[PDB]
Amino acid sequence: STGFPLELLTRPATERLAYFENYTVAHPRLKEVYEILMRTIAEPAGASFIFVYGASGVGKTTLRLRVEQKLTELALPKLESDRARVPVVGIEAIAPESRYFNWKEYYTRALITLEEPLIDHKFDYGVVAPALRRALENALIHRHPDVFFVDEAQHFGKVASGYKLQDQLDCLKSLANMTGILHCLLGTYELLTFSVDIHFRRYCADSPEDVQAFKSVLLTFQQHLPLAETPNLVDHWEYFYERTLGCIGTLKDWLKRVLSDALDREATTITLKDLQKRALSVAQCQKMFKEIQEGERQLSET
Amino acid sequence: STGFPLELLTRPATERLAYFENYTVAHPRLKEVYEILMRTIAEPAGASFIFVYGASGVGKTTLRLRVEQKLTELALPKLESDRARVPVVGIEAIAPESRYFNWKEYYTRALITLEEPLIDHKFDYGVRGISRDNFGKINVESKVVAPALRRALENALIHRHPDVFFVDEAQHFGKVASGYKLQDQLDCLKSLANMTGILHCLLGTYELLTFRNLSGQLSRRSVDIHFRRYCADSPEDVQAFKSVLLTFQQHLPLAETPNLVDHWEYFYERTLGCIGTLKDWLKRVLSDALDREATTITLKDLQKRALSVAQCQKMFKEIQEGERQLSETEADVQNLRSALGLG
Amino acid sequence: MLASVLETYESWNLKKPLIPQRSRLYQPQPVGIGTPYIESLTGYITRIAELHGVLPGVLMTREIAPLVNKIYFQNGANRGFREIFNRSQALNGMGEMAADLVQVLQKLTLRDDLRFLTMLFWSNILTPRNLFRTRKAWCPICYQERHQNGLVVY
Ligand SMILES: Nc1ncnc2c1ncn2[C@@H]1O[C@H](COP(=O)(O)OP(=O)(O)OP(=O)(O)O)[C@@H](O)[C@H]1O
Ligand SMILES: Nc1ncnc2c1ncn2[C@@H]1O[C@H](COP(=O)(O)OP(=O)(O)OP(=O)(O)O)[C@@H](O)[C@H]1O
Ligand SMILES: [Mg+2]
Ligand SMILES: [Mg+2]
Ligand SMILES: [Zn+2]
Repeated sequence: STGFPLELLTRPATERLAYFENYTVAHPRLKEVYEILMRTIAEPAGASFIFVYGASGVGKTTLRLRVEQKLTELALPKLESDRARVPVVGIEAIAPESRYFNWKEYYTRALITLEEPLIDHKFDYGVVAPALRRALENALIHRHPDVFFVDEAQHFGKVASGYKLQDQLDCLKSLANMTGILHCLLGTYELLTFSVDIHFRRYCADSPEDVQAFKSVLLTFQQHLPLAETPNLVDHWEYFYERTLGCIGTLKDWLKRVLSDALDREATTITLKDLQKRALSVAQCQKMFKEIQEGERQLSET
Repeated sequence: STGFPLELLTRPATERLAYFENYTVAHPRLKEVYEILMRTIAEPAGASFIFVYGASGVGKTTLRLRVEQKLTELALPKLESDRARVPVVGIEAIAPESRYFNWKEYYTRALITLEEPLIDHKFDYGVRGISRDNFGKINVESKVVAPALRRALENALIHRHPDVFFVDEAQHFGKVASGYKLQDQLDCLKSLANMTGILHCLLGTYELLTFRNLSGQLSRRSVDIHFRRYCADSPEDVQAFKSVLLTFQQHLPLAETPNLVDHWEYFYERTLGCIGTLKDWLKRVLSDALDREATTITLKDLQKRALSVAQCQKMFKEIQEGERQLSETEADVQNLRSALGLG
Repeated sequence: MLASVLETYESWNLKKPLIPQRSRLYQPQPVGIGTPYIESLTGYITRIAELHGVLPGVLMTREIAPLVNKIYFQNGANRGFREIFNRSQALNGMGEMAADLVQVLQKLTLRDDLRFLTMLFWSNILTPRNLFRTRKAWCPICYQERHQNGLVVY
């Protein structure tokens, strides 16, 4: 059914929290971006970069998980005979402690996530970490991943140099050129500081269709909330958009905070003050809106 | 009675001083901040940072100790049932001798604090250098490079999975030289908290406010709690301060109880409403009285161990420069609503 | 300014499926299958070590020696396995060391045709007297032709 199971009420509160924490709503933007990404992955058109943007809270990471699972289950019939054929590899970029992005650490973490043995015993067979670089190139050629996801790709820009900001990506460019591995760099709007471009747009209040979609996802969130009495939430859609700006990801964790607080008190419904207790700060939303406005203005070029 | 035990009067002065120093009073601000911090720690919801702002002496460290003890006592049956589990881990940021913050020292000290107070539970971090020793004390070679230490810390934190990572005096993260940005020093902690899924709670003074809102991601994956002091314009916090003063007065181990409520203006003037600073002041005056074998507390006794006007003025300047910036009003909501066109 | 329809939506159920266990090392197809020019097992070990960026001795000592269940295999993985290099002529042979190396490489690589690279098929028809060299023999023209044409060297 479209609603949450009614048998979880007798179950302990931890079970209800675990059930709600794993519910991933398929809003139209998420599935549209998923279809675009799947179409790009299936036929790359000779491209080697699938840059994807979106302010924090759009749902990029869950989109990555969905694409990972879908590609793994799509390949599943053919890995029974073919081994060393990991379908998709997804890693998260490291924020450098120094002023410049570290590429040795990136190479070693990419090798670790591929379960490549003997990383400490690599050799260079005739740049940063040539041995690790060649090892990662060979691992990508032979393991043959369909896509190489790099979440938090905005940390690649930590170089503090205009003449090196674009050149910091030469390592990934050369690694994708000579191994033929699709690199899908998921990042926030900082990634626009620099190839297929995908936009994970939020639900801007100017367009009524986005308002309708936000109310739809809000209603389907309220339906799946495990309380004895279904809490009315669509009435304060204006409030739920003020502290969220239209991102379906931070709405989910806001509702998670409120639901956990309700369950810990053995409550039965959600009121306005419950949401106010675990709402985002007034200044936090202002900073988020400033950053998203800068990103939208950067991407507004036609 | 609610006052101090009577046989403590016959006890030596050391026992009375220990009883007073071990006495923690509950006041509305501390209780409210403790409840908020506990409810945020029990469920983070993707949050990577908790910012517990507060003045100097409002009780930001006693609150951390109380939260840590409560979490440990809550998880103790689970610790007994399941090994390789730490409820809460907490370190304090170090002001660097050089002009830039030392991340290698942070990683190595977090690893030491996380792993040393554990039985020899054999765990292999994915780094060559770091390993346990015969005595159980963890060892890190000076040759070990800092990202390797960070990877080992991630593996250890994933294995142990504490409920919260406390970083006290986190305002020292801002000690960055040259042309570094205070953003660049928060993604490192942000990334460490993200890959491990560990809630990093940062406690600091009003100079930690430079980390408040740097980027949209750092501002979305972070919540803030204000350990507000007791003001003087509002009658309510004035009455609460009077109640705290009365509670301290009843628990002062002396023959005849002094009347501390009358000198409330003097106590507020040299403490700025902070309960902790008042506690140290009263402890100083009490120890002086016991050293003189006194039976009362006079105004001169408090003036002897008071705080000079310049110190309080610097305190109050910084306190205003923090509270004005941390203040939220209806205008901060109205302009946000009008920015989205929601008005 | 009419009323839209408050649709609901569906979940995604983000749970990764279960895949068969991957081979620890790579799975390069042997060169010469079905051809009188089949590759040797020792050459296969060398090639698979080159693909992994590690020296063949390191790969054998740190990944092949532990898997075997012989005393001189476990004890030789911390001292330099000179025993297996001074007697490497029997790795492509018809004997027990060849069979054990084939089995351990099969377990590491999840392959089914590694026994063709040796002479285990001719165990009961061929004798090991004067059958195998002690020294490596190569055709330099073969190496040059394979490298120039872009094919793999084996
Ligand atoms: N559509 C969704 N439905 C349900 N939960 C979601 C959805 N999108 C995100 N989440 C939840 O949000 C968390 C992951 O962060 P989220 O996807 O919101 O951020 P992101 O903006 O994609 O990532 P980041 O800010 O790190 O770049 C998880 O707890 C996940 O369950
Ligand atoms: N509620 C309280 N009841 C009793 N004593 C308290 C209370 N809060 C603080 N104190 C005492 O005040 C002293 C200093 O307070 P504390 O160290 O907690 O301050 P802080 O706000 O963390 O400041 P700092 O920035 O200096 O660390 C200690 O002796 C502590 O025991
Ligand atoms: Mg993410
Ligand atoms: Mg402190
Ligand atoms: Zn030849």
